[PDB]
Amino acid sequence: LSIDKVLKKPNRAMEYDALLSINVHSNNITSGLNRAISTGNWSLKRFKME
Amino acid sequence: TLKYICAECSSKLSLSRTDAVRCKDCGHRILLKARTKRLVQFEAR
Amino acid sequence: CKPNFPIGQISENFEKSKMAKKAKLEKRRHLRELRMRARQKNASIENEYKEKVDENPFANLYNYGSYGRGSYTDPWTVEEMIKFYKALSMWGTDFNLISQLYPYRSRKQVKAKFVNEEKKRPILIELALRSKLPPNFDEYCCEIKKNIGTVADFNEKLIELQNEHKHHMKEI
Amino acid sequence: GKKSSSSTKDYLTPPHECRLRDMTYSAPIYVDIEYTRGRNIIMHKDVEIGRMPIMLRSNKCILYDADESKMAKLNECPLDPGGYFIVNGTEKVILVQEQL
Amino acid sequence: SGIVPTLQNIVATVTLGCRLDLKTVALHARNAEYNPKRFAAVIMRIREPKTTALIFASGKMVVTGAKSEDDSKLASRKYARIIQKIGFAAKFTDFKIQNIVGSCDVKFPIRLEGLAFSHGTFSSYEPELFPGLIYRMVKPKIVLLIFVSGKIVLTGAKQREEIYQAFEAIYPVLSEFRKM
Amino acid sequence: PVCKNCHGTEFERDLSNANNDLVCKACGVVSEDNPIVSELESREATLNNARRKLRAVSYALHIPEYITDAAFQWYKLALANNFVQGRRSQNVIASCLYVACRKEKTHHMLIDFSSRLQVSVYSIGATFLKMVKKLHITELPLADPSLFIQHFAEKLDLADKKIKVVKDAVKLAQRMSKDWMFEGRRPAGIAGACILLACRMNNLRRTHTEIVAVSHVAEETLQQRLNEFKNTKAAKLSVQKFRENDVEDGEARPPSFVKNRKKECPRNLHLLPTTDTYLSKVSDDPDNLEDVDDEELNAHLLNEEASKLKERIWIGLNADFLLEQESKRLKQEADIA
Amino acid sequence: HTQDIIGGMRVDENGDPIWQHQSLGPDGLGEVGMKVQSGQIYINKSVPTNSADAPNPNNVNVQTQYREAPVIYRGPEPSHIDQVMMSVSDNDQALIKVLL
DNA sequence: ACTATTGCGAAAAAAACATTTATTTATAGTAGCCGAAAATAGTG
DNA sequence: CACTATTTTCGGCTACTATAAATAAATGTTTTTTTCGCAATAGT
Ligand SMILES: [Zn+2]
Repeated sequence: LSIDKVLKKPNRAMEYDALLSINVHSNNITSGLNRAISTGNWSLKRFKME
Repeated sequence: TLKYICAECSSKLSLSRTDAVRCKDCGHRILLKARTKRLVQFEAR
Repeated sequence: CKPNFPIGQISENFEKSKMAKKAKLEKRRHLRELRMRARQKNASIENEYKEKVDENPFANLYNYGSYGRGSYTDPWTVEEMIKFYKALSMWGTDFNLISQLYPYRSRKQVKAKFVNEEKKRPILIELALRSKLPPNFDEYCCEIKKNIGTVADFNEKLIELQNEHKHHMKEI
Repeated sequence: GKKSSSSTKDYLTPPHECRLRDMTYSAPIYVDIEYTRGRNIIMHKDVEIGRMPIMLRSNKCILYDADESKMAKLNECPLDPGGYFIVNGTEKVILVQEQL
Repeated sequence: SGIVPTLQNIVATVTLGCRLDLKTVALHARNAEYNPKRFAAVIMRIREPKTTALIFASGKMVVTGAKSEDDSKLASRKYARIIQKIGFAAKFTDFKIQNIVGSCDVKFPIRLEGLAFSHGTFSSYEPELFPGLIYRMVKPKIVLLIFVSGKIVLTGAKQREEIYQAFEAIYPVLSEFRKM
Repeated sequence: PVCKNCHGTEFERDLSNANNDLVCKACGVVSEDNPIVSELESREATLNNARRKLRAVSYALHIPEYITDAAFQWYKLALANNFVQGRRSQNVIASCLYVACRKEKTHHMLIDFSSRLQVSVYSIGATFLKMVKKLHITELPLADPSLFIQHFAEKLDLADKKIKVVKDAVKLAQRMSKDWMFEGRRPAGIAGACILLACRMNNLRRTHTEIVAVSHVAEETLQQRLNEFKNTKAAKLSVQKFRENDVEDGEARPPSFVKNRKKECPRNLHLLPTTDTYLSKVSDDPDNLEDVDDEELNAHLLNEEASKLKERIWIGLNADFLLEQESKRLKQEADIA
Repeated sequence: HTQDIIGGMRVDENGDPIWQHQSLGPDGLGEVGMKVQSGQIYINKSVPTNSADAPNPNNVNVQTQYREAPVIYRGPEPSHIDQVMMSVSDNDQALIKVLL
């Protein structure tokens, strides 16, 4: 969802690079693991069990 | 004085206030307050 | 021991510095030959046909001179001067038609070349004002050299095409 | 853990030095990726995404196979069992669950 | 020293009572330049007195490229003479001046970050976007810029007299903390 | 605050036996007993949207949270002061949080904000000065380059003896601070050269390109700096040798007046030239204009047989009025149907 | 942009130490090696009173805003200060940790 | 299948409003691209 | 030992934001809101 917002642009469709914005979602796997270990309750989606 | 000393650099230094948190001679950033010279009193029981 | 480039010690992983720097000159080398030549499931198949390359972090490096207006203008020639000074002498100062005379040259730098000729040769532009007369009669060849590309008398031919178009409104 | 360019072990914070700063004793995640920049496709190495908090005495930590001399320099107890995380200070451990 | 700041560009606009058409003033001119897709007006350039003319399709007109002051009124009225060829009234009533720029020389190297620390509440700059400093002076409501070479461009005078009392104001204020 | 008997102004709380009563000091009467402890929407929707976006780049630049929350108030006022309208969304937040980064005097530059979004530096630099000018931010920290040297060493992955090469670099920079270069030059430039010179003398990690991956400035404009200090004073003393122990100032030579030279009572009011005398030179005839007559501008006129010839090429370069014409003709068709 | 300061040992009648301040030290950090009792602040922490006020982009009156908020050693028995270290967290943010 | 009731989705549009079109001073500062020249090293 | 060729070595140049301060018709878009369409879904 952070690339197709850009890919719907006429001028920014040739020179655009993807992993320049890889770092914006980088802090969603650290604070997700460090919360699940600190607060020992793991909220999943595929099984929906708490 | 005998101000803040480092953990493993173990180098006596006097940090000037509100300036840094690291030590010299190493980039290690955990430092201890040294024991005072002031006399203290105890018992023996 | 002057500060400019002695090889003098370990210099770990210097080859990625050397490989990208030497390849940088090759990048502009392709951009020189583009100028002189101008002087003269199914989507993944062509993605396989594209060039596959490994990224080295030194190559794509950016500075202040990046993503900005302008480029390097082609330096002018004496062959361009004689077609410049002749149209400069016939008209007063008209950037419009002379931009099409020089096919890949743009409106912007030919304006700058007028600014370039002001300080450089300030006496030739004083004669450009003074030259308001029929010149040495060789421009008639360059008159029809402008008229041989798409030979169509636009004083009479380039009327009917909108008369074709304005008739279409009266139909619809 | 390591990169593919330097091919070193790593440079990593000590765990006892980590537990006095309320930090998460972690290790980076590295992938390699290939994509289409444009006219050409391009493959890049060593993309960092996040930091993996890893248990002590595992083969990725620096305490693996010490000789109470590195561990003397890293002031950890040789008699410590290991097997627990140091997320943001306090040291926690995951218990062994069971079900039907 | 007795140095005078010379004046480089003088711009002015007048009103016109007649509405302009782009056909009848461009297609039988000499400095024919009008690109409707690029720019909605016609320019023309004369070698003497090296000024530049700019019109508007609504009727209005503005001039730039004038070095002196009386020479601006000379050039503006010669620009009206070509419009007398076309069947237009071509009248000029109000010769307003609003934009007078000057350049000067001081010719001793100065610091600029010293006054940027002292006179920082009222004037400031950014180094990596622009080399010089931007100076403000609200007492004549004049703004301008300085350099590290001493030479100071006195830009944007709405009145020719307005800069003169401002010109010798700052130069004693600048000369302090002189280098040695 | 005032006692009932002695009107005491200071109150002391007794924590000895955990009664937590509050007693005046003078006479000892209790003041209190039994303590009681405590055990638009579219305007909101656009800031909660923007709450995501300034937090977005803070993850990229390793920004700790006390800058991001501090810059939130700068965006909060600039929204209220009608600054947010017209400009792009990503431009108005990238210019916003740099101001907070300047107040902290951080190592972060400005060019790193333009990096991923693929614009020029002065693209988002253009909206920056419009922020500080319109919103009257008078005080501001100076762009001190001494911060940048300390941060460059970590990603420079140099030898373990990295503290001595910085302590030598800062004494170089402090010596170069008294020197006369960075006054209109760039803080990233001169701090990209002094750390380049200090690392030169001890290792060959200088490759003229590895530091450009750090400093982000051209290989040749830093070589200009390597020539620039050599020609002022006492560089040839320390070109080859000479341990970093001297304390000299030398001459004062900012490299601006040399090129100016190589190229080569107050002021009274009634001596400078006036303005209204030049206004009154030639008459102010409103409609008449036959007092500025001449012979070349009278001959400034079309060519009569080339009136059709000049327009033929002008209509040969016509494609706009071709394309413009059906826009008026479809306007007639769209008005009726 | 306001920090928290460690000002300490307010003085009285030609002497530094008040009954609460015999073990508070010069820097505001409690001195290593001496005992504490009830009362007797061992870390002096001062907080700005404009904890959530809006940033006025000026410096007009910022000189007197630090109200005291210390931590008093409770407990019924006299304990000693063993040692105290100070360091930084993962963000640039200082720590104070004394072990009684 | 197909028609109707629904919510959102996209786009107008409104109002504002900063962003572009051409001037002139330079001045110092980058930054890119180009030889200009000069020494140096392979190899005769 | 010495020629020939080349890789530096060194400017040289050309551009190029800036700056204000006008003028001004576009000339962009933005938020904010409102409009309008279609598909979304489910019951015809
Ligand atoms: Zn140390």
